[PDB]
Amino acid sequence: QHKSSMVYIPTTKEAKRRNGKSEGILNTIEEVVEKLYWTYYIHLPFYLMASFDSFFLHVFFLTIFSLSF
Amino acid sequence: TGPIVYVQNADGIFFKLAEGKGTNDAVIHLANQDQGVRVLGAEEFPVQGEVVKIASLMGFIKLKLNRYAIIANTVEETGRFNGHVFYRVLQHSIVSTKFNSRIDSEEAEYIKLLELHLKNSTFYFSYTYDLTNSLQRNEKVGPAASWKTADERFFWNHYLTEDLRNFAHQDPRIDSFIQPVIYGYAKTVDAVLNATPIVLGLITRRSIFRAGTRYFRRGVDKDGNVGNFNETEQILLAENPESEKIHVFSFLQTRGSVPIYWAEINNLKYKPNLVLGENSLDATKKHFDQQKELYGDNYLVNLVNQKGHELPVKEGYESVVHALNDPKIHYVYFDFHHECRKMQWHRVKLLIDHLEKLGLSNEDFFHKVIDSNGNTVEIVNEQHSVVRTNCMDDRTNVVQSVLAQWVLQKEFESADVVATGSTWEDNAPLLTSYQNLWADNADAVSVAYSGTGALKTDFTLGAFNDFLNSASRYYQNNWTDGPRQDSYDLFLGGFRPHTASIKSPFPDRRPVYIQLIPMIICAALTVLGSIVLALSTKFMFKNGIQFVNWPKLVDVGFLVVHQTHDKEQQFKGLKYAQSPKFSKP
Amino acid sequence: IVTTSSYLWYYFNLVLTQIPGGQFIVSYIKKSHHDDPYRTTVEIGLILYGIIYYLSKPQQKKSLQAQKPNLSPQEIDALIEDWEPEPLVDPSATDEQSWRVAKTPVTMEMPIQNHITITRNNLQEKYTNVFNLASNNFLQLSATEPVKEVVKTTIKNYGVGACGPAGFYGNQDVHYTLEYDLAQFFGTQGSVLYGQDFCAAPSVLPAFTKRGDVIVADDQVSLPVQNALQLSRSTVYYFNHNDMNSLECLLNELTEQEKLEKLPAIPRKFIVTEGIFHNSGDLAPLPELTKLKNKYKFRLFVDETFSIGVLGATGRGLSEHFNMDRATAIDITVGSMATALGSTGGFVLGDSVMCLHQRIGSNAYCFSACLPAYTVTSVSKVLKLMDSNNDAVQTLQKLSKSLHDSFASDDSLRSYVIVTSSPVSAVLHLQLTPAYRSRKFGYTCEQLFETMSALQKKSQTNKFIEPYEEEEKFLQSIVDHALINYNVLITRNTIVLKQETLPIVPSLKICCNAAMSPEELKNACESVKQSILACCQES
Amino acid sequence: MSTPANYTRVPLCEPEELPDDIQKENEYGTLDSPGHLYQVKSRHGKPLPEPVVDTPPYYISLLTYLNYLILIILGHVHDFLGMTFQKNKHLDLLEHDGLAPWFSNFESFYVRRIKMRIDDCFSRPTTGVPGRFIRCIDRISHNINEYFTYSGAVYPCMNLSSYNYLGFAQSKGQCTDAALESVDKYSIQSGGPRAQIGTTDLHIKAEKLVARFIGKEDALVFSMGYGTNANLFNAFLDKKCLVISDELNHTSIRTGVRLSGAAVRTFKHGDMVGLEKLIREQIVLGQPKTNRPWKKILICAEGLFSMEGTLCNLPKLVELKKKYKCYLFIDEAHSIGAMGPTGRGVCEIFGVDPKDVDILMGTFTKSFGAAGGYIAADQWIIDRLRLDLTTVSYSESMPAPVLAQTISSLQTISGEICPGQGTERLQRIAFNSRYLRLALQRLGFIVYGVADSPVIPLLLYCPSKMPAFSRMMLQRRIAVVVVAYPATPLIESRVRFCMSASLTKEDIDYLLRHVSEVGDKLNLKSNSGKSSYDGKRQRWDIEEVIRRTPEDCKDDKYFVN
Amino acid sequence: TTEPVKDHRRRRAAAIISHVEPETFEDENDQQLLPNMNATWVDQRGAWIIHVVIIILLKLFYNLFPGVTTEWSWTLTNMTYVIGSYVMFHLIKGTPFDFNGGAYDNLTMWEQIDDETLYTPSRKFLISVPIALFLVSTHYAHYDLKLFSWNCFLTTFGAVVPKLPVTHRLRISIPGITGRAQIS
Ligand SMILES: CCCCCCCCCCCCCCCCCCCCCCCCCC(=O)N[C@@H](CO)[C@H](O)[C@H](O)CCCCCCCCCCCCCC
Ligand SMILES: CC(C)[C@@H](C)/C=C\[C@@H](C)[C@H]1CC[C@H]2C3=CC=C4C[C@@H](O)CC[C@]4(C)[C@H]3CC[C@]12C
Ligand SMILES: *Cc1c(COP(=O)(O)O)cnc(C)c1O
Repeated sequence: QHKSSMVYIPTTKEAKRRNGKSEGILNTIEEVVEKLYWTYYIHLPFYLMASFDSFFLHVFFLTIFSLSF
Repeated sequence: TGPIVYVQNADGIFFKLAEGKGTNDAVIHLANQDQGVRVLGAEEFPVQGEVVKIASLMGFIKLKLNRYAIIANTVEETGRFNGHVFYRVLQHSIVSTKFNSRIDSEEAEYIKLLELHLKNSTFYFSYTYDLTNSLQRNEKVGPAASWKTADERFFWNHYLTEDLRNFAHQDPRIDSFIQPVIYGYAKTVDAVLNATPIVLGLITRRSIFRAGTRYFRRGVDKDGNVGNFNETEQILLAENPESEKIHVFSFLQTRGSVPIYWAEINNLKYKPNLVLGENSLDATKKHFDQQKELYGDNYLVNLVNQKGHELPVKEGYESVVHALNDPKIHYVYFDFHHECRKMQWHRVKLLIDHLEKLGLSNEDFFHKVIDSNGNTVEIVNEQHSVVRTNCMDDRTNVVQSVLAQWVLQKEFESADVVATGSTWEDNAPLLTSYQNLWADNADAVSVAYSGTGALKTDFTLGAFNDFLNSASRYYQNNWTDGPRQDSYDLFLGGFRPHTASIKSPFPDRRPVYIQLIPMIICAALTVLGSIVLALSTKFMFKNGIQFVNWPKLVDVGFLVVHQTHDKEQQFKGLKYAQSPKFSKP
Repeated sequence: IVTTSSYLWYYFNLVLTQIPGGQFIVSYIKKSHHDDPYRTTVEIGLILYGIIYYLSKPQQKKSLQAQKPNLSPQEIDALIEDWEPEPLVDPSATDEQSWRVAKTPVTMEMPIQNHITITRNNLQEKYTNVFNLASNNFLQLSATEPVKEVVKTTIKNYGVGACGPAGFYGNQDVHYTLEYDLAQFFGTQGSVLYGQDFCAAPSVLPAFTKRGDVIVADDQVSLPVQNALQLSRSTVYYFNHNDMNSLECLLNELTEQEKLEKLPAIPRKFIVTEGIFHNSGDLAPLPELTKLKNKYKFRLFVDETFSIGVLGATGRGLSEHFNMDRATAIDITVGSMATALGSTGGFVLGDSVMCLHQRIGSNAYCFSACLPAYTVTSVSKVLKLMDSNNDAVQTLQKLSKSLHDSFASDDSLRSYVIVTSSPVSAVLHLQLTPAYRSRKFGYTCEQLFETMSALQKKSQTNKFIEPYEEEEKFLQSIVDHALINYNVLITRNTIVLKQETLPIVPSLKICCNAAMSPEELKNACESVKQSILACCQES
Repeated sequence: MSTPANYTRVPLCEPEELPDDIQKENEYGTLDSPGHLYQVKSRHGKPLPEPVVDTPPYYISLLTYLNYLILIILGHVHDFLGMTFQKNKHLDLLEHDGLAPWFSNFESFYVRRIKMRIDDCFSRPTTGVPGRFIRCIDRISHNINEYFTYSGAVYPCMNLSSYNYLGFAQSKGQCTDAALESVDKYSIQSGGPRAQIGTTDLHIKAEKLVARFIGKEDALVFSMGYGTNANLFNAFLDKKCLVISDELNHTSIRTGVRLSGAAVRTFKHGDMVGLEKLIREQIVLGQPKTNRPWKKILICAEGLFSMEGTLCNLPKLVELKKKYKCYLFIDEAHSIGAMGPTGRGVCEIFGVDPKDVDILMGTFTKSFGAAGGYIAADQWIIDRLRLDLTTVSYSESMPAPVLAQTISSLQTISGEICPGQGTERLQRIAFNSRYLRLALQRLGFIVYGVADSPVIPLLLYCPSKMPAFSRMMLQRRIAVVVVAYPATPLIESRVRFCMSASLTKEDIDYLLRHVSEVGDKLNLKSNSGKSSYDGKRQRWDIEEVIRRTPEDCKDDKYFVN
Repeated sequence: TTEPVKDHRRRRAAAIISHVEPETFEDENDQQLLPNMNATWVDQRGAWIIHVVIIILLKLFYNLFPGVTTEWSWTLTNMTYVIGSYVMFHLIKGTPFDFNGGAYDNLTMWEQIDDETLYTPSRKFLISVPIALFLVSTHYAHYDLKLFSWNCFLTTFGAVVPKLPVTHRLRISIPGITGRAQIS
């Protein structure tokens, strides 16, 4: 009653803890960058588009942001 | 078998036998609605249309969507032997039922491959004489010519006439429509030696079970077939005024490649890499058994280059021939790297050195005495042994010409033309014709096999064209050998695009940064008119295997393809790697 | 010229009063833009129309039913209480047609085979060791040992049933393998599997046909094809049964009218038919249909169910019998696996684009569960066995020809019954001659069709016809006599009259399969002939 | 092997040989503690309170609208340019030599432009018996979701997408033994239509057992639920009748009503005032173009809706049909064995007498693991329908192994063949559903349901959030199913969880941890005060939830709906 | 001429001005069987502010260019909004997906909104938006006679007239450029 045939995938927190990469000095920057990138990426419809159109959309958004800055 | 007349019309194309009896003769119709081949009576031939004459019909081929007819328009005479006439195809054409429509890119690519194959080929055929056989097989069969008795090994247009055979299973009228052809050379010239007329001929045939394009097909497969397998015969006829009998002689020779497992992987270098497979015992045994059953005894002559690059195959070939331990198979070795300025007296030295192992008798040939009416009154002697040459990893042609010339003196002696003890090489123009015949045969076989021609001796200096040939061949081997092998496979019937599981193989699929290297190199070169260019060149020559043009229709033994992907199981590109079965020596 | 200006002047004056305050707005707009009349006129018009539109009330559309706004609530209550419904299903005629329920045979604890034991009428009567001539399996290839072993292994490995639709997770590898095997065997690019054969035709035809299309159908076809035609929602014409001149004339008329109409986009056209018919049991001519469809630019739909495993040298279908190619001759093919192959399900055969569209636009495929694994695996094994050897087809063809020759060469039955089947069909159909039916029951086919059509159009609740019931009783009497006096079982054609649309009459049928011996078949034929003569003799 | 990547073919996979215990653990997990079971109680005839729905902030919906507009514009531009300029590539959508194409480009717009881009997330080949661990085939999507290439490697994943509520999908048990014995005795072939030959004692026994189990007077058994619904309605309806049906009914019911030819009217889902007004108006108005009273009035309803996971108000419907002299028809396929104190269905949870409803429908494939369907009604109605129906006389019959499987499962649930197995399974599935629903609500997500429905829909709104989530679940070895705009409203997208009776508590904990991590990354948790009994927003730590939820899901005061 | 047993024939118009014919029993049942999905989303949550958001975003984007004057920015945003609204509502006739056998093959989206009921709140808002846009644009940006005339023409003939009840179920069949329009 304790054996099966599945392999379990550990979560990312436990993997990082096992690898001993919990130091904050670089992890804070990595987490901030990743969170900003995912927040920008998910809300826009980039998964349903193609590469050629996504390139132009990225360029347009970058131009608007830089000009408004 | 004769000239055909075809009529194009909005409902298809009709083929009729131009020369016949005028009685009820079959008319072949290529349907337009369903693209099918049917046989009809005489009355269905259209009247108002325009008739077009064609020399012969090759066959019909079915592509992905439509069906096409391959036609030979005009022919040219090459040689005449004993009344028979030999022909060479000069113009080709492809005919389709549809006047005009839209076709996909795959259909255009297939048409381009077929046209490419038809452009670079030389076919020969004869209406009466059968060229797919030799004099032995012709003598053992009746004096008629038909496709049933043809040899399947040199029957080049086999897959194309399949429909023309399916109806002809019980249909004699269809027999006149099937025409075998050969992929090789055929020529005959006449002369007078001593107030006697003689005609000297030469025929070269090529097998169909393997392919060409040099490096891609070498060694043997499981079935025992050997790449680059061809056959040569040197028939001769003589008339003697002092007597009545007409004399016919025959001599045969065979060429091939070493039966051991090996391959040469090509990269962006002048000399490719050599690899040797696993142990080979079943395939070699089957191949030698087939050769023994067909031609009889075998005498294996193995010319090799300097040890440095071609050494490993020599030991393997000696080991396998030792392990076979066959009394009927006999190995004779010869090795020349000291020849200077095309001086070949050591050829005669070797010929003296030969004949000691198993005693090649000059008596061993085909002799025929035929009357004025051509009834083949009586035979004299038959042939039972052949010599097999597997060299050049040029040389084979030089050896074969010398051996044939040596035998021809005994051939002349047996015909009571010249007395015993006299050399027939005294005449200059006769030997000039002989050399012009064999040099042209060598050029034909060289151009057919790999790229351009080869070094030519002719009669009696040319390092410029000789050097240019090497550069042209180096370019062609590395950048333009995909389509040639693809055309071979498509024409011979290896690849049949008749399944929904197989997708289009033409679009490029390697990763983008591999594709962008040549453009970067070109841009750096044209803005240079240097570190970036040096780095790009180093990267290009450090990964040569990814940049060589490979065949796509039919796989090769010595490669594997890996498919890369990201974390979300999406295709990115493919990479070429050396097969694990083959190993470095 | 002047009525327009007068009406324009009159119109806005009324809506000026209709708005609670309008004069202040008009005065303000006029004063603000007093310099130019253009701008103030445009502003006044736009603002006034916006305001008046905002202040209106909702208005429904005009439908078929008429409104009744002049009714007081007391009248509403009176009418609502006065309403009287009808019974869900009328029970008046239940007892009259009950005998057909009590005549159904029931097999007891044995597989359906040549020799069975049956009980009828709720275990009131029991007959043992009868000779079966009513089965609908022709090859009997699913009862051999190898297929049984394969089925047992598949059940042990996969389980009994699948638990999902084909959309998400209900599709496994064995289904793909079966599709590939069918496509390779029948010489077509693609095939699609369906859970039930009765729900294949009504589900595929509506997917490819829309309003404004033209469909030409045969004079007499089976009920599922009629249901598909009804759900098609497209123009439908009828041509005489197996009459090519009428078909050619109809196609000529349609083509001429369509060409003269000068229509921008050409519509979709079809020709719907089948192979061995279910009710008549005769063969359809393929080459003429192919020639006509190629000449007049039409597509072809064939619903062949009784011809997949009986026709052809090997058993590849109707196309093999005429020595043609299935890829080009027929456009859409509908088949079934329950009859000849010996397992439940159905399939549809055609090119790749049609299958790709069916996998999305077909209702019965998208919204239903997948077939169990063992049926698929057994069907694939049966296909391999059929490909290996073809003795069963030869035996079946010889038995069917021998059966047909016996009933169509006698002279004592020429004045009572007629045979409308075909020598190649595996099922034999017998009908009463029109003269005998007219002399006995006093009605004909045309009168019955007219009466049923009138009743269906009038939408009358009770549909009961006497002579048809009497004829059915007579045929059941013949069957019962044959079963009682002799141990032979035959069946009549079971149909529902109130659902049919095309003319039809009661008949009788005899089946066959490839596991019999000629002596038994001959004795059964003699017994059936004797029973028919004994029961149907005049006076 | 040097050919490029252009070979597409599903490979037949050999079975894996394992000991018996490992296989049994793969197919059906064992119980951890006796305290993980819950017993459901009857409602004692009380109408359903109005459902409470929750909403996200405005900017999410605004972003959804912008994304859909951009995608539609791009699709139209691509289609126009491609069709106008590059004719050769699109040969399948053009008129060739006087023949019209199979389909037009306008109708297939959404399939070609929107759904195709996500086409790898919908259809997935599997192998082996579908249990609590399902084996999947490894594949790579070439081009852009155009075709796939298989390397012949398999791996197991926890499944949440199979219709087995009570877990009878097993290969080693009493049901499989009965099926094998049936194959030994009866063959796998059927004689033909049930009206002429093909009726055995097994069919009669099954009909009697179903009639006894459901609680009605007599029943009939068919071979396909979709065919049953399609061909049932035309037997007793005409052009003079009226059918008032919900707007969320299954496709088969709509097909049957369309085939029958009767007049059709619809009413808003969950509204009884609208239904009463519609009935009162329709009775007065009468037939069209002649204004005569209707012959009869029928109402169609569904026991439980899969997408929404909400029950239907039965007592109000019974009251209305009794007051206004109407007829009622109930389809129940998702609640025939998984709901109720004993497992009878909707008629047991509400305390309604089974004699009040007229026709009951159901299918065996949802819970009992065998294909089929049945119809239950009174005596004279079945006597008439046995003769008036077309499926009985023209269609095939149901094979023997499926019938044996169905009979064995029914006897197991009824408590005859096995002593104490049905109650244990029912309690397991009830507890699993309650635990998952409460944990997901406490974490911060948005879910729909009735606090016991086996289906749990979790809402995703942005179009780009539905693919990635699914792919991430595949990376963690979990299988999920999502639905989109052509089936569900434009604003609301969702992922469906179909809880089974074979999963254990630890699997649910593992699922909760992974789902919490993924939702935190993707910004999916957006709750409000309307999804809590206190009325305040809650965002709990994972450890606290896993520690205190199991002991609190058994109380009935924590569930708002 | 043979008459079909069952006819469903699309008939084209034969005059310059025509009205789409009413429906029959079968078509009415097919239309009422299933709730339409093209016209349902108008009443949902957040489907009214999106027009204002689009207008503001377009104005801000067109103001970003360096050389454009205020008048041309207002004119360009007016053009864009009116053209988009007209193409979405009044040009495409049919359903992008497959409905019950093409029951809606003769009606645009505006005629499909709210099951053909008139004077519903959604119609009031949709007809009120363009007038407010035009009035604000004219008042805040000083125009000339030429630009003002063109703006009035565009707003009147592209946004308001198709919304009027008098043009409901109306087809114009020019015998030249415009093809004949289906009438039943
Ligand atoms: C230089 C001088 C000025 C140039 C002016 C011209 C510039 C470009 C003109 C662009 C015209 C075309 C743009 C509009 C096209 C609209 C969609 C075309 C297809 C219509 C049929 C689609 C059927 C789908 C059914 C459906 O439910 N769709 C819905 C969801 O799927 C529908 O898609 C959503 O609700 C979208 C919500 C939009 C909210 C209000 C939008 C109104 C404003 C439009 C302005 C256009 C601005 C362009 C940047
Ligand atoms: C100034 C211009 C720009 C426009 C907008 C002004 C007014 C338009 C809307 C007016 C002009 C004539 C009007 C008109 C004329 C006649 C009738 C017949 C009546 O039984 C119903 C109202 C109806 C149908 C109205 C509707 C509104 C119309 C069509
Ligand atoms: C799942 C479902 C079906 C499926 O029917 P089958 O014939 O078993 O495939 C039928 N009806 C409803 C309501 C369903 O939800």
